[PDB]
Amino acid sequence: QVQLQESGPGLVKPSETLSLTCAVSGDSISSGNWWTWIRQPPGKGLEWIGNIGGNSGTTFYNPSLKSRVTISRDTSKNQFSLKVNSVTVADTAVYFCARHSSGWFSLYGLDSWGQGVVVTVSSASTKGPSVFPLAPSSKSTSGGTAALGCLVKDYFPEPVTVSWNSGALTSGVHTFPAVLQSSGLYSLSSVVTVPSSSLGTQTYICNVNHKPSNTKVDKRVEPK
Amino acid sequence: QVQLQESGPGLVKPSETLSLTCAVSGDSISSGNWWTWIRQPPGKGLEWIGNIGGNSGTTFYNPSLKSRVTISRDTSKNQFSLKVNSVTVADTAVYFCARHSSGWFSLYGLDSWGQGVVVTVSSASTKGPSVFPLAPSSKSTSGGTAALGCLVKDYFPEPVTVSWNSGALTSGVHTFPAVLQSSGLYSLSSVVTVPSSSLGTQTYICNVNHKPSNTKVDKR
Amino acid sequence: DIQMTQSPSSLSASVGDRVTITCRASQDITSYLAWYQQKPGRAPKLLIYKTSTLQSGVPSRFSGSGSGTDFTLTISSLQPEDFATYYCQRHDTTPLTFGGGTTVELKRTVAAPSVFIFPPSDEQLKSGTASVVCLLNNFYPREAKVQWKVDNALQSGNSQESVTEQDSKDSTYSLSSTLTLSKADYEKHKVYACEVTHQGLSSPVTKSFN
Amino acid sequence: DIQMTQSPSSLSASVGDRVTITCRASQDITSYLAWYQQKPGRAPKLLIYKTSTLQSGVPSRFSGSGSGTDFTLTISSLQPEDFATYYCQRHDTTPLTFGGGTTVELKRTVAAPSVFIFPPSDEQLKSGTASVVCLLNNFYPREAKVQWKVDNALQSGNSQESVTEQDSKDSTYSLSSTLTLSKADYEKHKVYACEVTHQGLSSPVTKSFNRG
Amino acid sequence: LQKLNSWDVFGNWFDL
Amino acid sequence: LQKLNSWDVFGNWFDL
Repeated sequence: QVQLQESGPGLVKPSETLSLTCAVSGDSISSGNWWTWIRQPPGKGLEWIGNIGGNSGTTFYNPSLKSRVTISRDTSKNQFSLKVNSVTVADTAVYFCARHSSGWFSLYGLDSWGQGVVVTVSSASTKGPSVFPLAPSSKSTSGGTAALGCLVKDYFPEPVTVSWNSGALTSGVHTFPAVLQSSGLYSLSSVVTVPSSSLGTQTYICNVNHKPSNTKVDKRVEPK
Repeated sequence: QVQLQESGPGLVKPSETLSLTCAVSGDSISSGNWWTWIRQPPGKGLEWIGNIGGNSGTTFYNPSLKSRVTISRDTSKNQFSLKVNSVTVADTAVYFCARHSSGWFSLYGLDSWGQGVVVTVSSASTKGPSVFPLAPSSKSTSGGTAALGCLVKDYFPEPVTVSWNSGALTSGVHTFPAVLQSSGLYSLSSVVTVPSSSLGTQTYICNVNHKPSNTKVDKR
Repeated sequence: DIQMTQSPSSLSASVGDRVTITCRASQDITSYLAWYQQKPGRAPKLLIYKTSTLQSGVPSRFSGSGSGTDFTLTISSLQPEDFATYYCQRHDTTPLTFGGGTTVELKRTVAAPSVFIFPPSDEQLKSGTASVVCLLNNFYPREAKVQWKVDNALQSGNSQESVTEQDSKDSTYSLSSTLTLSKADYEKHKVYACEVTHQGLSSPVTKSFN
Repeated sequence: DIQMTQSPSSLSASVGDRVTITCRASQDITSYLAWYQQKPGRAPKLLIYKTSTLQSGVPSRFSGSGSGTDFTLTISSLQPEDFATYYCQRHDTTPLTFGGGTTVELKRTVAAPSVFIFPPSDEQLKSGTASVVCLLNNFYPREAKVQWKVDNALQSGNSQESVTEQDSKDSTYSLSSTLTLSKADYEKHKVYACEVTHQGLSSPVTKSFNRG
Repeated sequence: LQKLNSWDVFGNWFDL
Repeated sequence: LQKLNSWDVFGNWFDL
């Protein structure tokens, strides 16, 4: 009966102005609901930014951000927007827009959310990923199981999708989250465990896709 | 009985966020009046920035600036505010806050204004003025009379007041508008024409006052 | 995106003369136009709204007229305090654009300027800068052309000039032009001239020193 | 302003157990508290509002309690689809602050990690960087300590590490610890080791290699 | 959406 | 810096 959808740039630069928009369907913007903006940094909890009344037009913000935040509304298009001026690198997060249901004299809860929108604040430019092989050997052999992988290093922005054998291999694979190096570039590793006998018979290739730069790379992983 | 008063920093730097406030007395913010912000660059006409409905809460802006402007309201303190993000050097102007009265279905006019608030956008820092005398010569003596003055130069930001002999001399003085040089600083000239015979009995001293730097200079 | 214009950009008339300023909008705005009066350095004063509805307390001599894309503010028997800049404003729908503004003068006898020239002082010379000032005192009309000539060399872009208001007593003007150079480029040359051209000059008048 | 703390910051329990999370404020907020559930990478799901009023469509086993500055979310007979992160929220007056969050695990038999070490690749060395990757496959619990010793030199500040979520099948984790160096520093030493200490290891497990 | 219509003025004239 | 009160939750419920 209500469905929200974020929209806006997934990448802004430090000190610039961020502008996001949340479209609403199935209900009216001009109503007794409080349209709220939420954000969650990568790997952290939720942080209530601010909300706005559909009919009153008044706003409320997080006291730690009231100077840099601005909430708005557009009745005709069934939308409400959020602007964050003088952004900093520490604002990279997933920004949710939700409907804060309300009662006659008592607020209720955020019963309808949007899928969210990732937004990164970084000075680094879009740089395609460098893929290096992590070959199996006696060092990476515990028991009868051997482990290999691919090192996706120095790339920007997130995300990168990694498959093995062109999506044929899915059992035993562990693709790790990416860490933002001091260089402003991300880095991750995708490994796969296979029987030691498979090393001499079967072929293994990791398929990396980084569409932010239209990069598609495939890397064979061979012993020695 | 309406009365509006502007307040806020009289000086911001480029790219920073400008914020200004307008206190209202004699009327309620939550009313049918559309409270408005007007700016007027130095030596140019009026420019309508934006307004906001005291009750509807909806905002309207100038299409050439909608991306940088934010207007808000505060029902408790009887105030409304303006925010201009990513300010540029070309935004130096006097910012008025006015009450755009409203009828039942149409708008009237801005019948109540504030005195205004000057806000300069520049990277220069405060400086006290250098006072130099502009002495008369054979070219500044049209037979009778004799013109002199003081060149208040290299100071920032405006304004600067100039008095002669503690304000005793007043007839025939012309203080010209200050010019913003390529150096970012200001400079002006204040002259006064007097009888050539007055040089032997009266004394001429210009008293400059630049409060932004807490400076008081006197230079014969 | 209405492009409102006013005409004339400036004019001059004396006490008693009826004046008529025009305002034009690139599209129709019915009878929703507002006129304002702004003194030098003061916030505007609401004069008229609704094409010709006189704001309470405004003199009767202020009158409005027109409709659609053409309007007119008329001041019968112009008074002294009516000197000011006047703006027209769309007041029906956004962006409520203001007009370019029309300035009103006070005609007076064509007076010649008292032209003075002031050299840099001993102090500023110690500071490494040379600012030569040229003064024009009490003249009319406001139009005046000043050109600097350092040893018969016309200047451009390295000098600035500022003009005063109409003196509240004799309704004359004053202009100050300052040519600023490094003390190096200054002491090299020896003769400095300030050339003034005005409606009351058959040929330019030069005022120079050494 | 308001400070909302949840406790325990994370706990592990098996299906069928009665689970309880606590959320405390720094000031009174009457019966206005909302609970949310968040799956990995997904938006939260409104569970409860008004302390204990259950949102429509939420199972009965979810129950809220408490008043003032001490609230409780209880799940009777925990189910598999309930393992997630749970947040509380003040919903009476601004700034409607969210709690710190509580993650719920699936308690499982202790499984020691499979330790693998990978030396730097020749392509990367040609590029001027050396990245020694150390892997720890499928291990429960999540608490595992990794150390880097280059020529028996304890390392610090030169390594990054990343962990996965609970595997949907074997409820085990996997950890990756990449040690990055300059090709100069890397070639200036001989033995590189990756020492692990975990609950399932009677003694630390080292996985080293010689540069030559 | 520049908008601004007489009805928005009517809305700006009433509040609870 | 006023706080949301029940009247703000009611005045915005049916208005404009």
